[PDB]
Amino acid sequence: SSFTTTTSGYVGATAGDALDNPVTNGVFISTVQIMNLQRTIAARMRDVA
Amino acid sequence: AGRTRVLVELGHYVYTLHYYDPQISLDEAPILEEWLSKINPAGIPPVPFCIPIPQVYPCITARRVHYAFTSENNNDSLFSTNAASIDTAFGENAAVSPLRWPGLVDPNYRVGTNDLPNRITLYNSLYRYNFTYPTLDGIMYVRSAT
Amino acid sequence: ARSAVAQCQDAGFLVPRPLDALRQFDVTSAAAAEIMHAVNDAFKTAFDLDGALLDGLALYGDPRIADLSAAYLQYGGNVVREHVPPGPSHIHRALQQVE
Amino acid sequence: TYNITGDGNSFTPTSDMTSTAAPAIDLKPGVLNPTGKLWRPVGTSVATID
Amino acid sequence: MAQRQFFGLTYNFYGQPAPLFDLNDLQELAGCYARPWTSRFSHLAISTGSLPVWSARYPSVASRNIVVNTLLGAHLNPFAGGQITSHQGITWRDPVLSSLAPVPAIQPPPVWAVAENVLLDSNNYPTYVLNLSSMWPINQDVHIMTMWALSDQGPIYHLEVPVDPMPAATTAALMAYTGVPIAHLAQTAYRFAGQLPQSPDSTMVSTIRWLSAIWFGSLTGRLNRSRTCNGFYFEFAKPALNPDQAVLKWNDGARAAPPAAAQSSYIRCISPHWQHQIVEVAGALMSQSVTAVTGLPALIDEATLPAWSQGVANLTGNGQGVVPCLDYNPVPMAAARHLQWRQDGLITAAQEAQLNNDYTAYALTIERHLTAMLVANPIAAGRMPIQPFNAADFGQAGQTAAAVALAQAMFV
Amino acid sequence: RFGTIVPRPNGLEPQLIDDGNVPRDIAGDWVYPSDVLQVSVAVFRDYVWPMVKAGRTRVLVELGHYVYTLHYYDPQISLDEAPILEEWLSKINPAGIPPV
Amino acid sequence: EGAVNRIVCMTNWASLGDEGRGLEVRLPPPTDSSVHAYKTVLSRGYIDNAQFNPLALRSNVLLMLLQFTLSNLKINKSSTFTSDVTTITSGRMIRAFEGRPELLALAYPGRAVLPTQTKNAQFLSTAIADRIGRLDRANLIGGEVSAMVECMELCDALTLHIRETYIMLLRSMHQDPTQIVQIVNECANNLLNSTI
Amino acid sequence: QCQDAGFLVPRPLDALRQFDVTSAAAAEIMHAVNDAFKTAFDLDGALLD
Amino acid sequence: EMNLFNVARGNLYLVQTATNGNWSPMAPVAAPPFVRGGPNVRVVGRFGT
Repeated sequence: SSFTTTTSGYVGATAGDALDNPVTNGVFISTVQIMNLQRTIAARMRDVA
Repeated sequence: AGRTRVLVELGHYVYTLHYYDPQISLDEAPILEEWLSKINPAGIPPVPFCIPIPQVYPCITARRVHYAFTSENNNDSLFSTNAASIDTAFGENAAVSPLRWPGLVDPNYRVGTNDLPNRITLYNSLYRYNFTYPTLDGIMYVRSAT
Repeated sequence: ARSAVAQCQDAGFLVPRPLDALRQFDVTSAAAAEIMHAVNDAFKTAFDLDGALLDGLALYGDPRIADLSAAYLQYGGNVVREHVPPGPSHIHRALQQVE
Repeated sequence: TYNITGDGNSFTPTSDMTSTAAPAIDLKPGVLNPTGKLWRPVGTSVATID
Repeated sequence: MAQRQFFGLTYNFYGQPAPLFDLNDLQELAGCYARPWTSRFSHLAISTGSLPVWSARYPSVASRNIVVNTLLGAHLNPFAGGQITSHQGITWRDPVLSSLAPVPAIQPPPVWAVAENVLLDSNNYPTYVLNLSSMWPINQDVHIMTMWALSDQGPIYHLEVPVDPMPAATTAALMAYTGVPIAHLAQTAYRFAGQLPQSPDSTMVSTIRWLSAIWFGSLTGRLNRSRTCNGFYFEFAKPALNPDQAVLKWNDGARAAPPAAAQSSYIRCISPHWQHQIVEVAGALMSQSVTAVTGLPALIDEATLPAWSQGVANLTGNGQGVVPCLDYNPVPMAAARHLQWRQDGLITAAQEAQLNNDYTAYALTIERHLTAMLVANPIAAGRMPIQPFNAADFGQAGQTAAAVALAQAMFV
Repeated sequence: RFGTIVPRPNGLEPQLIDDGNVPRDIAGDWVYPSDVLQVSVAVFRDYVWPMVKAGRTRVLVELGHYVYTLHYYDPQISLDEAPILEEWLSKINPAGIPPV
Repeated sequence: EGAVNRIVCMTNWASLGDEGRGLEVRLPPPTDSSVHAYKTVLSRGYIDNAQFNPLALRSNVLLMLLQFTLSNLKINKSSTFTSDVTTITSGRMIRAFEGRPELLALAYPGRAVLPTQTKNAQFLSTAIADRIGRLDRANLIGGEVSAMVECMELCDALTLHIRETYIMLLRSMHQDPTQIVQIVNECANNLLNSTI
Repeated sequence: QCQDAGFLVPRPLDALRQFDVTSAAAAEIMHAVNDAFKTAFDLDGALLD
Repeated sequence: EMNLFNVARGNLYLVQTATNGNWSPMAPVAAPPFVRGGPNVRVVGRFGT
């Protein structure tokens, strides 16, 4: 949940589509963040093996 | 005594109010008769709006014959009914308008919010000031030695 | 006069506030003045001090007295402040102890 | 936590209660998406929608 | 004084076929008014943040600011045109631009010059340059225009602290005004500067500039009751709701450290909230007056600027004075100020800092929601009586803390 | 709180608006913060004294401090506190309080 | 507090000034015929006291409004202020009008205590009480009186607005010593001399 | 507001039925407005007249 | 804010109302056929005839 951080603006697949749709104050996750999150989970798993 | 509902295109106009005893049988007809006959190619008399008083107690019914009804609500000028009373029942009405004192009423309002042209606020921050009028000849000292 | 008054209003002058539970409204500038004038006066009479050109004028504008001190200002950007402390206060100590 | 070496403990295997954990999860690419990346009107105010 | 190439920049349109207003709005303007001079506008602005800034036409003070500019922008293209144009609503009441006239009868031939997004050089138009005297009051107005219009943000305000030779005469006078809010001082200043075709007499000029600093310095944190410009700071009256009105205050604490010689900044506000902040706006109007007198370092370099307002004449560059603009979001600054204050130990954060940050959070919210809701209408109808701007623009970023730090170091 | 009272109009239960807004019958354990006693004079006079006198109504006259006056009698003759009671009540001013 | 109550347009009705401008717009309760206010200008031809000329109406109203404005061009001046430490007031800073205590009540509803559980009471008891009288006074100059007071008062926004404007106009014209000095020195062409 | 002028003004009371204002009438209105000012600022000398 | 100046809005319809209850003349909930597109709501502005 801590990782799932607020994103506020437009929602769409392409600029195209996204132009039409704005979605205020939802949530994103970062490449970096998921990197490090996964890293943890994987590690956890390999500790339990 | 029949029924020809007569529409009097007036736009805007002035009104003279009457207050009467709700517990009795009234007819508007002499009043309006007067109005009617009074009308001149060159002038109009104020509009007769006779009304029964709001009453604060379970009382009986009486016959109430009125004639004049208006396209628009004009009731805005009425500041309060009964006030110093426990219940308004017969002839029920409304009380004071809180919109009149937004800031005093409601803690939300920092007493200088754009109220125009909706409502005239009656209680807010008044600014009062202390300014002397000094002479132009006084502000400065003279040098007579010229 | 300092110590007394500071028990009348919420002032950050250095004194404990023993009499905190005894009923009192948070006094103003104006009110403080009025009390203080009493203080003044009492002192006057007690010590045969009839000259009102003694202590009098201490309540001529914000009598929220905490640290009474004087300074000089020099044009080359600087100020010389003389903070003159009182040391011994026997009366004051006796008052406190009485409280 | 409780002393394991105590009395009262049931050994009731039932069909109802068939062992399970979470062995693996679905990670199909298709499934990763939902959906829209978040964007902004250039960076200036309510005008640049384009 | 007559800065020959007095070239001024008219506003762009938000992906609009037309300049920013509809016909009805412009009608309102021209017609319900008369003079091309800021009297009317200032009348509104002056009323010490009492009256709500909202109206059907005019959402904020700043709103009106913007339609004032666009009005200008459109109607100048007429008479400032190459061979003189003027019709559709406006056919100028005399060549000397006296008054906003609804089309003189037997006068069609000067067209309505359909321009796009275009700077103009006042002095290149023979009528304009003939009337150099009467040109002067309007140039002031012009600047105001340009210096909002340049960008898509809150106003580009200029600062100046000339250190050391400080007139004793300035001191003396300025002290008499102690008690009044920045607003009214500004008003008098503008009025004077207009009323007299502008003087080389640095008096006025210096004064405004010092004032601007003291305000800014105050607003930042740098300047306060205990750290003064000799006595000078601006006091933020009423510590509850966000209306904390900056009055000029003279108290002797310390005389803050004289900077090295000549310190210059320019600020902009990235956040639409600027709109309801008469303080911010009033500095920007101050810095305009300054401009009329002085040939300010060639305007905030195109690095922070939309494409339409790049490569402008002799305005944006790359290797001049003040290459980057100092940028803020108003609510984070208040926090900044409290920071400094606390760092100095002026005050406990305990209750003071908490409380006001609470109120300004509220004020943000209110503002944000109103500005958005109002923008909805123009962002659906052909009419625009308001600053154009996306929800992402409100963002707590835009170099806010850097600005603050620069302002501070400036004071060293 | 005093002022937060509801009469007894046409059979209605004589009530009070109990702190956090509760219409409740006048009997119970009523508290008067000093300043609130000093407010509702005439109304409070009229209402509580009877309920005191001829029922159970446990008035908590929240004082904190007070200046005190003493009186000495004999446990030999039949006496009632009414006179002094009424005087007390008669002599409370919105801005004031007697020696108790 | 009675049965029927209204509001009515009475110009300066609560003016406690020794200054009389004498162009005031006074209107009667809608209960009574205000006919005369609206026939003043052009009803020359239509002598009959009961009746007014409808066509003449926009004109006549327009003047009335004009005069409403004009008999309101007024410097709201500070009187004095009292530190109301009492039961009725939360240590509140009331305008002590040198005479007629009446006015205070009307100016400050909030002051009033609650004997009944009535319609009016109800209203008053649902509103924010603290905002009565003077929140802040504005002077910093030590040993001088205030430049202004900031007081929550029974005050008419529209009228306020009028008066506000007027003040802003006055302020615009107002000049400081230095500039005055200039003006004179210049006019004097140094032949004549004044003490700066 | 009673007469068509060359002048942008706001016009609010257009629903308020008024006669076909002449020149004469406008002149009447002007004088009274003019006398109003004169009164108000306590001025003997000629204004507008 | 016109009714503060004793000025009122609209047109009058004059109808026989012989009733038991408080229909305020001042506040009419104006849904009768007060209008041109009204059922049997006929206009007469002709002169003399």
